[PDB]
Amino acid sequence: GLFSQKSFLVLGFSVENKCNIVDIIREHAGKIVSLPSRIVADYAVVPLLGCEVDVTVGEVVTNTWLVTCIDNQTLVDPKSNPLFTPVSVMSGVTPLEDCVISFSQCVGAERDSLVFLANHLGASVQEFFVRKANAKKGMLASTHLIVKEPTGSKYEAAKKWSLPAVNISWLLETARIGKRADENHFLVDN
Amino acid sequence: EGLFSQKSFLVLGFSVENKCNIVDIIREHAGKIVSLPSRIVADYAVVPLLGCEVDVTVGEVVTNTWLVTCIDNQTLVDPKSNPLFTPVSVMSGVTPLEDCVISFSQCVGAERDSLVFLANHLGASVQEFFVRKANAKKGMLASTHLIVKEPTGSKYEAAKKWSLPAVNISWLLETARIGKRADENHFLVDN
Amino acid sequence: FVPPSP
Repeated sequence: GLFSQKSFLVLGFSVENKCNIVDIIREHAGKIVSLPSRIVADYAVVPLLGCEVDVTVGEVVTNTWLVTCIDNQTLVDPKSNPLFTPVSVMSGVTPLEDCVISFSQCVGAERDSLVFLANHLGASVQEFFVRKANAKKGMLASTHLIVKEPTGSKYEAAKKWSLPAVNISWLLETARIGKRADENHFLVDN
Repeated sequence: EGLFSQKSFLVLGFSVENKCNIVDIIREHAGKIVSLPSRIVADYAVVPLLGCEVDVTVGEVVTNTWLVTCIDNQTLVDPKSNPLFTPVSVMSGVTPLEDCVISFSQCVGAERDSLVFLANHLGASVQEFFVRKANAKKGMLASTHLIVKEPTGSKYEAAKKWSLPAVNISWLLETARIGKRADENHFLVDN
Repeated sequence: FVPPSP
């Protein structure tokens, strides 16, 4: 099994989400530690923004890391993506309420967590990266493009329309400070 | 810090199993549980959707739907921002929607669970898909009502095409409160 | 307006 010889704790989820996460782990040979225990679990699966963890574990990881491992049939390093460990977000603030964000080169559970962060920070997320606003199509004008690497259809339009194309770390730095981070510090060309 | 950090809770009116699940859920998000008797005015009292008798002074009476919605969205949502977050008044002993087949759209998570609960509590039959004809190959029935929040959407555009009433959530709540099937024209989504 | 990637 994928998670064979691995023990897990599942914390911070509702009753229904916990069962889905529990069954997913067991279907891949994973072991579930029932608290309280003397077993130091290898992993503690927590929500993206984290939760209270009062038991010593090997690594605290998110549901996004878990689902990414299953989609790729590979035990992915939790340290290879900031979304695989709890994301620090300043609560009570919506610093991106003035933004209209479109994503590119983001697929799967990584995209869903990113869309979760953008909406949690007040932003409006659109599948389209448009020039100007078109009310007749339900589309608003775009303000930011979040891409991983240069090149691509949306990226070439961002340089052409003078709209900021930034890394994912701009979204994460915004979430940590509670203020809209400077796009010039997170441009993709640099 | 934690979601329910610096917040105290009371859990009332639930069965043995549901209370244990609610308490652990609260503690996993840095919430505190007040042990009674206490002179502390707890911030919240978590009660069932249809409510129960609450004899201890608290700041706000909230439902399990509000609690799970905060956790599913990882955000402390205002209890006054949705009628399902505080106890919903429902007239008991009546099934005014027993002849109805309700399908939901744009409702997710604990909100949709509560809405399906109310419709079944009023005698209605709830199905996942929005179907025109009663089918034996799948085991479904014909649809009579669609409950949507806003216009647009796959199910909504089909509701106007099939001359089926697309109504608000308030149509379901008003029906449950009065005990009579409410007029759908007063709760259309286009209006 | 750039369409979404397939």
